[PDB]
Amino acid sequence: HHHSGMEEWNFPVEYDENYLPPADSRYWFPRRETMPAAERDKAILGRLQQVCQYAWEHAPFYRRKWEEAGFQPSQLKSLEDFEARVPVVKKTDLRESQAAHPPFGDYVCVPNSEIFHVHGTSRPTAFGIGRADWRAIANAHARIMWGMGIRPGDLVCVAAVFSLYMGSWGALAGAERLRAKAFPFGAGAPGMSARLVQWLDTMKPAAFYGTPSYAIHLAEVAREEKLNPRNFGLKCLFFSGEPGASVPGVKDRIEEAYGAKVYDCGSMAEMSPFMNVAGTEQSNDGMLCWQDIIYTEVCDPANMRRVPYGQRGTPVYTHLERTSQPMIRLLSGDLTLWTNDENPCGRTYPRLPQGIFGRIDDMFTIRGENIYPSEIDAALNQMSGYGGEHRIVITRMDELLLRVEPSESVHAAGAAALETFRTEASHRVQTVLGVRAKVELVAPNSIARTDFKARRVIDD
Amino acid sequence: HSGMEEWNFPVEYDENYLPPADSRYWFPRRETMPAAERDKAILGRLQQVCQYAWEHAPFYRRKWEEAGFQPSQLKSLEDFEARVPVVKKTDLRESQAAHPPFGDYVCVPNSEIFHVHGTSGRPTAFGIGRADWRAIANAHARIMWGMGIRPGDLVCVAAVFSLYMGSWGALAGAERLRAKAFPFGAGAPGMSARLVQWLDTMKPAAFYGTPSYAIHLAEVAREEKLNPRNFGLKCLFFSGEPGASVPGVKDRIEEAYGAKVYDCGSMAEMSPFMNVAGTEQSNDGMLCWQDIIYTEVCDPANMRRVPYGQRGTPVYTHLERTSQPMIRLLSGDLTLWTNDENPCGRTYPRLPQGIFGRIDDMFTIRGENIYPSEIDAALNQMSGYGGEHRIVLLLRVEPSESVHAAGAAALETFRTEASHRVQTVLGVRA
Ligand SMILES: CC(C)(COP(=O)(O)OP(=O)(O)OC[C@H]1O[C@@H](n2cnc3c(N)ncnc32)[C@H](O)[C@@H]1OP(=O)(O)O)[C@@H](O)C(=O)NCCC(=O)NCCS
Ligand SMILES: CC(C)(COP(=O)(O)OP(=O)(O)OC[C@H]1O[C@@H](n2cnc3c(N)ncnc32)[C@H](O)[C@@H]1OP(=O)(O)O)[C@@H](O)C(=O)NCCC(=O)NCCS
Ligand SMILES: CC(C)(O)C(=O)OP(=O)(O)OC[C@H]1O[C@@H](n2cnc3c(N)ncnc32)[C@H](O)[C@@H]1O
Ligand SMILES: CC(C)(O)C(=O)OP(=O)(O)OC[C@H]1O[C@@H](n2cnc3c(N)ncnc32)[C@H](O)[C@@H]1O
Repeated sequence: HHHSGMEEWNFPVEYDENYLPPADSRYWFPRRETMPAAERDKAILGRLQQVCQYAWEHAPFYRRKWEEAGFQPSQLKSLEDFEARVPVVKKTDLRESQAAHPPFGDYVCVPNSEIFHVHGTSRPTAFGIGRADWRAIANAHARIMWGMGIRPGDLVCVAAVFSLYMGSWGALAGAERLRAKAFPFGAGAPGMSARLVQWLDTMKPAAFYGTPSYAIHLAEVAREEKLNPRNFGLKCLFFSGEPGASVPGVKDRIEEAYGAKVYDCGSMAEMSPFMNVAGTEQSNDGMLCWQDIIYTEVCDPANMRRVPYGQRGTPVYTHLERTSQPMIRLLSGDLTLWTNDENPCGRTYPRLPQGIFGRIDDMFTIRGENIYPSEIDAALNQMSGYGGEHRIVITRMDELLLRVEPSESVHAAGAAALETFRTEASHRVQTVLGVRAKVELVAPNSIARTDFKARRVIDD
Repeated sequence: HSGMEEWNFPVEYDENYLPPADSRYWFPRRETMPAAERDKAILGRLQQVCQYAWEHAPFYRRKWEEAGFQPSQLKSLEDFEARVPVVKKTDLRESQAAHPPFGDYVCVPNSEIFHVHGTSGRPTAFGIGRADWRAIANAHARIMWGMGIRPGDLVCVAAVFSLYMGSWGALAGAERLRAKAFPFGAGAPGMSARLVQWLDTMKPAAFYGTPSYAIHLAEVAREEKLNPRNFGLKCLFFSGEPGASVPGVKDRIEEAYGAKVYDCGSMAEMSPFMNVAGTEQSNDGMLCWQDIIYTEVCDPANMRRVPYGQRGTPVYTHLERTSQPMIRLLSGDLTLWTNDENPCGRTYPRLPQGIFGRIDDMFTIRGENIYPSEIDAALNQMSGYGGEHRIVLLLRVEPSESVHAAGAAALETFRTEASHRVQTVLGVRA
C-alpha cells in the first residue's frame, strides 16, 4: 500500500469491484478527495513518471514525439519539468498516427487482443479501449456520480445516443459500477422523446444524463404530451458534451423545468473517464478537477505552462489510470478559468467556477495580455442592443479597435440610443478582456454574414 | 453427474473460461450429449425452476392454483406440457398493472435489478437482475462461438441501443466472447452513411441487426460509392424479424455482402433470445439450445408437443434466470421442428425454416389448419400480386396494375398461378 494513504493507488489500476462506501460517507475515496493538495501533487508526479515511462516503452508515437522535442522520462523530476519539457498532443497528431498505423495509431500501447470496445469521434478518430481501461472508467464515473448524491438502487436514465460517442457509455458504465438501476433509453431517433416522457412519468428516475439542449427539448416534448416534467421525480440531471450546465440562464431554466439540481461534467471523449471535470452536490456551481484520476493543467497557449489560479487558460489533460491509448498533455483548445479556493463539499481539488467556455482559436496578444475572440463575442452577446456582427481590427500589440453592429431597433431609436449602446459595449468589452478597446459602430447589415465559422479578426 | 458444464441453478458462469482456439463447441458436453440424457437433466431443472417460481412469484402460484397445478405434480416432461398452463403477454401486462412496475413475477428483490428495458397498447417493463445479465452474456458468447465468431474479431452491433433487448444481447455476447465490441447502433438519420465509412475502414468480421436493415445498409453503401463486399465480413447474424431463413432474402444478403447469414431470436421476454439460433455448419434455419431455454413446439388447441416433422407454436421456459423468469410463455408464432442429425454435430431439435408465421386468425376447414400468415407469405413471392388480398373457402386476391391492364388472358393466368404456389403451402383446394 502507498505511503500517501491513497485508496487503491497503483499503476496499472485494479479496482475492487465489490467496494461500496458507507451510506453516510460524502466521499467515495475520502483520502484521495480531501488530502492536502501538496501531498496529492507529490503522488501525481510519481504517477506521471510511471505513465511517461510506460508510454516510452509501449508507444512509438510518444517516444518519437518526445525525442524530437528533446525529452526523455529520466528528465521528469517536477511538475515544472512536465509543463516545460513534455510537448502537448494535438488532435491532428492523433489522426496522423492512426493514418500511419491503422486503425488505432501507434499510441494504443496494449496488444490488439486487449481491445474491449470500439468507439470514435464525429477525418474521425478511432478509440480502441482495453478491458482494464473500461473498468477504470466505470469505477471513476461511479465515484464522481456518488459525489453528485447518486446512490445504489437509484433509477438512472441515460438519455443520450448509444453509438460511436463516449458520452452515454461512460454514464451507463458509472451507473452500473454504482449499483444504480440503469435505464439506457438513449436518444437520436424520431419518436423517442414522446416515448421517454411516458417512461419517465411511470418509472420516476432519481437521476438523468444527457446534454443541456436535449433536456430543454425533452421538457418541451413533455408539455406537448400533457405531462409535467417536475413530476418525473428527479433529484438531479448531469450533463456533458456541450456548454450550458455552468451558464446561469440555461442551468436555472432546466433546474426550474425539472425541479431538480443540475451538475456540469465533461472534458473530451479522448479523455474518458471524461467526468474528470465535474461538479459535486455541495460544489454544484461549475466543476472540480479530479486530479488523481486525470491531471488537468490550465495553460497559457503561447508557451503551454500553467497559468496562476484566478486566471484564464486552456485545459491540457494527462491520463493517470489508462493503459490503452493513454493521453499525455492533450491540448483541449477550450477556454476556462481555474481557482484553488476552499470548495463547499470539502474536496481539495482546483475548481472551474464558470465550467468550460470559448476556444483558443485566433488568440492574439495586446502587450503581454492574451485576447480571445470568443470572449469578445460572449461580451457583446450579453447585450440586447447588439446587432449580431462585429470585426476585430488591430494596429501598430498596441491598438485594439472593435467595429460593432447595433440592432435595427437601436439604430432606429436615434443618435443618443446609438451612443448609449456604443459606450456600454466599450464598458463590457473592457470588463471581459481586462484591456482597453476602442469601440466604433457600423450600420446594421454592413458586415458579411457567413453560415460557416466566423473569422472576425483583421491584422496585428 | 450428467457431465454438463457449469450446470447449476441459480447459474454462475466462470467469466475467465475460453474454449481451446480450435474447439467447435463452447460447451461440448451440453451441446453433443445424447438428447435423452439432456432431457433428464432439463426435467430436474424445470423442477427447481417451478419451485423457485412457487416461492418467489405469487403470479405463478396464483396462475398454477387456478389450473390445479403444484410443483410436486411435475414428474415427467409429459406432466409439464399437460399440467403447467401457458403464460400470455396479456397476463404479464395485467400482473404489472396489479403489481407495478415489474409485476409479481419479478422474483428478485429491487436491489438485484441491473438494467431497465422494455417493449414498444401498454408497454411491458423489463427489470433484469445482475446475475441474469451475466447468464445472457455467457449464453450469447457460447452461441456466437457456434457461428464461428472468435475472441479478437471486430463485431459491429448495428441495432438501436434503447428499450429493446436485441442490440444489448448481441453486445453482452460480443463482450463475454472477448471480441472487439463495436456498438454503432441504428435508428438516427445520417447513421447508415457514416456506418459504411466505419465498416470500410475497420473491416468487421461479424455484423448484428435485422435482415431489412442489412438490406438498407447495402443500398446506402452503393449510394456512397462503396461495395458492401469490401467490409470483409465472415458472417451476419440477425434477430427481430423473419428473413434469415427465407431463401430469397438470405440469398440476396449473402450475395450483397459475400458472407454467411445466421438466423437467431425468439422473444425479448425470452432473453437470452439466441436460445433459437443457427450454427456455422447447421447454417439453415435454427437449433433449439434446450439447456439454456426449453422450447416446446406445441399444438395451439391443447398446448402439448407436436411430433417431430409437424408445425406448431413455440412455447418457452427459462432454465437459467432468477429475474422475470418465463415458464411456458406462449410465443403465438408458427414453426416446424425436426430432430434429425445436425451437420455441426449438436444434438438439438431444429427449426429448418426458422419462424415463418403467426397462429393469429387461424381457421380449420376440413380438419386442416389454415394460417392466414402462410397465405400472405406465399402471395408475397408472386410478382403479379397487387399487394393485397382477402379470405372471409373464398380467396379474393388483388392483381397487379400491370396484370389488370394486360387483359383477360393475363388475369386468368394470375388467378390460376395464384392457386399452384398456394396449393403447395396449404394442401387444400383454393
Ligand atoms: C438542431 C436541432 C435542435 C433541430 O431540431 P429539428 O430536427 O428541426 O426538430 P425537432 O425539434 O422536432 O427534433 C427532431 C429530432 O431531433 C432530435 N433532437 C432534437 N433536439 C435534440 C437535441 N438538442 N439533442 C439531441 N437530439 C435532439 C430528436 O431525435 C428529435 O426527435 P424526437 O422529438 O421525436 O425525440 C436538432 O435536430 C439537432 O441536430 N440537435 C443537435 C445539435 C448539435 O449540437 N449537434 C452537434 C452534434 S451533438
Ligand atoms: C423501415 C422504416 C424505418 C421506414 O423506412 P423509410 O423511412 O421509408 O426509409 P429511409 O431510406 O427514408 O430511411 C430513413 C431512416 O430510417 C431508418 N431505417 C430505414 N430502414 C430501416 C430498417 N429496415 N431498419 C431500421 N432502421 C431503418 C434509418 O435510420 C434511416 O436513416 P439512415 O439511412 O440515414 O440511417 C419503418 O417502416 C420501420 O419499419 N421502422 C421500424 C422501427 C423499429 O421498430 N425499430 C426497432 C427495432 S427493435
Ligand atoms: C465530454 C464528452 C465525452 O461527453 C464529449 O462529448 O466529448 P467530445 O470529444 O465529443 O467533445 C469535446 C468538446 O466538447 C466541448 N464540451 C464537452 N463537454 C463540455 C462541457 N461540459 N462544457 C463545455 N464544453 C464542453 C468542449 O469544447 C470539448 O473540448
Ligand atoms: C428477438 C428479439 C429480442 O430480437 C426481439 O426483437 O423480440 P421482440 O419481443 O421485439 O419480438 C418477438 C417477435 O418477433 C418475431 N421474430 C423475432 N425474431 C425472429 C426471427 N428470427 N424470425 C422470425 N420472426 C422473428 C417473432 O414473431 C417474435 O415473436
